[PDB]
Amino acid sequence: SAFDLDVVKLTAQFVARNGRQFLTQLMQKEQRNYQFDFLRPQHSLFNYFTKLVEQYTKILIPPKGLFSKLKKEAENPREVLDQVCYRVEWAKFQERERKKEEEEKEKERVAYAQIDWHDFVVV
Amino acid sequence: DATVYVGGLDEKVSEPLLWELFLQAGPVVNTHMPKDRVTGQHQGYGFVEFLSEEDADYAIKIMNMIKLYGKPIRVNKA
Amino acid sequence: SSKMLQHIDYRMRCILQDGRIFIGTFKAFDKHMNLILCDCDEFRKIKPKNSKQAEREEKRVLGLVLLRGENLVSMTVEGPPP
Amino acid sequence: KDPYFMKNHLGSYECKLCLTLHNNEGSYLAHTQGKKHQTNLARRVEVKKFVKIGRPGYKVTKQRDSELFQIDYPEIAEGIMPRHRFMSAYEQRIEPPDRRWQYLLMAAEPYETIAFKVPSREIDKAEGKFWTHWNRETKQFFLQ
Amino acid sequence: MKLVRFLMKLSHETVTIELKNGTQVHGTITGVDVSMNTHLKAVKMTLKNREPVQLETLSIRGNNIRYFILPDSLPLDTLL
Amino acid sequence: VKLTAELIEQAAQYTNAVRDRELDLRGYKIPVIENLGATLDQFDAIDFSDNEIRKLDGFPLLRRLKTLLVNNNRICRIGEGLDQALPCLTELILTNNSLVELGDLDPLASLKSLTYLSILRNPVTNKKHYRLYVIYKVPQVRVLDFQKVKLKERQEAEKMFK
Amino acid sequence: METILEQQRRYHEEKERLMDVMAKEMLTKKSTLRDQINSDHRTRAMQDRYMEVSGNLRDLYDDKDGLRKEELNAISGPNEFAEFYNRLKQIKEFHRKHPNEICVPMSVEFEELLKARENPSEEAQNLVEFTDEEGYGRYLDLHDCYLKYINLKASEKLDYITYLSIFDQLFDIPKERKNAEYKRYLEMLLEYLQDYTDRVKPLQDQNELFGKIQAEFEKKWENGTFPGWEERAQRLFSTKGKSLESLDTSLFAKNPKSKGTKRDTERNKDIAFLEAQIYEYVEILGEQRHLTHENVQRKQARTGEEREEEEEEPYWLYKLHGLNINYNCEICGNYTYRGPKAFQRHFAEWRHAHGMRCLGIPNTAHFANVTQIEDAVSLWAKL
Amino acid sequence: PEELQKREEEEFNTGPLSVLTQSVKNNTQVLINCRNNKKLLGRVKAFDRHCNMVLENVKEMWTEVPSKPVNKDRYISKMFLRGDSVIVVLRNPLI
RNA sequence: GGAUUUUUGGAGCAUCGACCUGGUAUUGCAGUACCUCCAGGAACGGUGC
Repeated sequence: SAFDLDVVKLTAQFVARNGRQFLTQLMQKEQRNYQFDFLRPQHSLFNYFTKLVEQYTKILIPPKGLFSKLKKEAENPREVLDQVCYRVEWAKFQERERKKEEEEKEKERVAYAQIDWHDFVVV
Repeated sequence: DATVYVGGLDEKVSEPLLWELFLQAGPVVNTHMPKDRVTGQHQGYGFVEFLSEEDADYAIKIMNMIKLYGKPIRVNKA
Repeated sequence: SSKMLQHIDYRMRCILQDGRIFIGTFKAFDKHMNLILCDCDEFRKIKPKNSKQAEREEKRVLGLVLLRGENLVSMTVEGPPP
Repeated sequence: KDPYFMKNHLGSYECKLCLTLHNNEGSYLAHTQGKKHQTNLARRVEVKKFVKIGRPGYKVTKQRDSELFQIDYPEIAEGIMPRHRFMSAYEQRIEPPDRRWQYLLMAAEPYETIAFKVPSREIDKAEGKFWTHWNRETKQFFLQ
Repeated sequence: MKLVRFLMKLSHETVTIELKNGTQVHGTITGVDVSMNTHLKAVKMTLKNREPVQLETLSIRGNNIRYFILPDSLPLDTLL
Repeated sequence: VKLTAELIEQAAQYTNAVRDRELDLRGYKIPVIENLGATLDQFDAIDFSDNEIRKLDGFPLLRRLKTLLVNNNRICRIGEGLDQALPCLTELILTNNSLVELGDLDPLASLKSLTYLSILRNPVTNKKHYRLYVIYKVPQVRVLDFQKVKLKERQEAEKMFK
Repeated sequence: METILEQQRRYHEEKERLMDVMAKEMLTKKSTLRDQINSDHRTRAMQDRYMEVSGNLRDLYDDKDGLRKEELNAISGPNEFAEFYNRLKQIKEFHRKHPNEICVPMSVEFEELLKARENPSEEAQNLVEFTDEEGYGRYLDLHDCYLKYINLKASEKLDYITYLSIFDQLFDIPKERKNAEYKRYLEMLLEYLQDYTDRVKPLQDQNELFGKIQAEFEKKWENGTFPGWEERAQRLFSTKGKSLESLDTSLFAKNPKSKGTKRDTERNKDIAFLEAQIYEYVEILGEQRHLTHENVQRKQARTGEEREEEEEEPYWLYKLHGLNINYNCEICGNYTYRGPKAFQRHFAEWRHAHGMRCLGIPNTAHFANVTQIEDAVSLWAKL
Repeated sequence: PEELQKREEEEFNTGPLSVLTQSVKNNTQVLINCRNNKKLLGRVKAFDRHCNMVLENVKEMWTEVPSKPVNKDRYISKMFLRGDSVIVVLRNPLI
């Protein structure tokens, strides 16, 4: 599975340097008798592979290391600790929201299993 | 192909009772009920081997709405 | 306890009272701090007695050696049983 | 209190731990001390009653779509969403004859259930989380 | 009372045994017998005017040991 | 099959015929010698018979070693850092090698404590003035190819290549 | 190699994995002080590795500015991609899937149930950096410093309480002279205090704190950090008073003050820096010193038993029944049986029936003792 | 038994080690001479019949020649000294 | 585990191994200290006092 991953990485590297949505380096290669099944959205890996192209967008950021140098994430451990604490607080808030959604689903299942299903009214 | 797995049975069910329950849809050639010899209780699952695969498939497809001791019994192909 | 029998039949190095070190397979011991070192070799350091001379250690193998407890100072484990 | 020594039907003593027999009473107490006995010992409703029922007037509107019913409900001031479910016409208050169709009914806690009969077998899905929605800002239920 | 019983009831203690011929072995003493045989593991031995080597295990006898040194976090009333 | 710590730990280490600790490692065909520091300086002779070592290099610092047996191998080149790893090396058995040029013995003269040498059955010995060049390169070697050095051979080595 | 496309994305993914591992370590609750100290040391090592990875990725920008004109050009495109696909058109006979492209940094930055330690931090141990008397930052070892002070003072009239009272001062009068032999012990005590402060908090920035301490020693402590109302301005090195600020500024550049004394700013600058570091360590870690003094007082006021309690915290059955005898059954795929009665019980079972149903022979009583397939086929054809 | 313990107590209170009995009575410092010319000044917390002493907060002083030898000394919190290296034991030291 | 054999302490000279050149007889089957004799040079090392 290394050759398919390398081909997907090469397609994500060649498709990130495009100036339009349809005028890329992979749309013209489909008509050049080159079999590329990773371009269709029906595949299971392409939804990750285009996400790898989003990782190519992570290589296309101006503070990513192309024209500037990061100083808070590279020369400040306190900023990284504050970012880790904010990520832990966001994960705790997401877990609390998931617990509230599970409690709401349990309350809806308790209310749906206790209602009267014999009072039928056709208007 | 001729053996069907019956699960979801209580511990109070016996092997002649399971044979009499399975004989209502077809004559079963053999019935194996795995049980622990240390405690002497059933595991709630058994395997009924009939004389043919079509009769076993019909007995597995016709026992989808069987209830024993308040518990629904499930039949699958094995 | 049985701490002396735990390192049996291993290549142990016992330090002598004169400064030499005898390394050998400590197979048998006793209550009088004796040791039966099979295929043992004794190494003794020599004094340079000069300003530019280095410190050397002459080593000679003797085989099975019966070391008493009056000369043994401390024994250290050096090699596992082959 | 020995849980292994029992009395048989012949006036003797039986040890089920080591499966031994003893005729007199002096042999049962002397059988516990030994190697075999030591080896055998070592080897071994509230939400339904509190729901108000006033039966108000519902406002349901159907529309034949192609690729949907819309119910206008008042403000319930609660997080309980109205649930839709498909049932049969065999269970009723009067049990009228010639009832062999299905009916999808939507029920809420402050309001009554609105039911619509479907003559077709399967043309849509009556699932609550698949093709249903309930806008609380406008308080409107949609079922597709 | 003999002092061998106070030294035999010592386990996982970082002590330092100074020998007679200018040798000092500092390490965690793991075993002590009635004949003052000190068996230690992962100790450091320093001889007379020599470099301190490190040994994974050592066994000093009773007649070769000259003095002992215990840390300050060790009561002497409960060991005697 | 490469040489590792498991090949040295499972080897048979005993007493040799010269009253020294030797570990037998014959019949291994190791292409490279590495990770030999597991002996913890408890051996005096290391045998490397029937090996496919192309170059004698990658030896750790061992002060207790006094004999090297690299016979029956395919060593064509020799390493330069051999004196800093074995300061007490006295015996060197480099017989049946692939040495062709006379410059291969120039890192071999760095060992000052070397007294025994064996360069027999080698193509470097077939050339002219090979023993004189070996005597002029390493004067501390007293026995070369099971033969003692000579005074006339030392005079011819000091006279030639002036 | 794609140093700006693939390597930068790999470094960003490694930094995101390190940040996720640090957030998972910080979000989990702690129950012991040693496990919390080990988790803090692992988080500090992960932060140092992430800083090293960011410093290695930040230097890969020299060739990116020259290659950005050719990578973003519209004249290029599928030609280099087709050349790279033709170069990667080798034999694919190595049928082996490698799912460790992204799961291996996720598993390397995690811990196990038996040992709560990371894969780069598997060889780390809390016993190699802290002693048993310190308690992994709970207390401070001051027995060796008290022994060194008693050896330097050459008097047995100084106990541990007197040494703790003398070490608690920050700007008071010293117990000995500044030009005496106590500075060599004070520098070692300041180094031990700095090592204990660095080991007690591994997640704090030690280099920034050292730079701030050096800036406070240079810009403030060298310019009259202790004002007065000889009592107006005092010097830490020269140990002399001053009338006003202008006289102190004129005497700061004097010839006995520069190199014409035994305690000037040229030779006694390291001792003054060590004294400032010891004062900063006493002001920053005063609570740990107070807890160590309270523990020493509790150990001294207790008895021997309380101090000892505080410092400690069958073949015959197989031979008679016919077992352990190898028997081969050629009907059920030449299976092995360890008993004649066991083979007779397994002959009328489901496994032998399923083995015989593949050949077409029904399960009857005539094929009970049948073992070979040819004899069973002959018995089936004869009936 | 009890009689042997009473005889050992009488031999420790009225024998040659009775000055050692002064080390555990009033907690006075004693001067012990070693075989390596190292004088140990300090009180004895525990003793035995084989002259094995347990010293607490002792000071070991010796002479080491680098000329003239210097009196390099050290201070130990707790130490144990065997009776084989004990040469001379002084009850009341000078300083 | 407190006093003669083990664990509660006796704490420039002599000798031996070698290094390098010359003449001389033994060509031999064995578990071993050692191993033919003489002359010249040494600016090699170990132990005791």
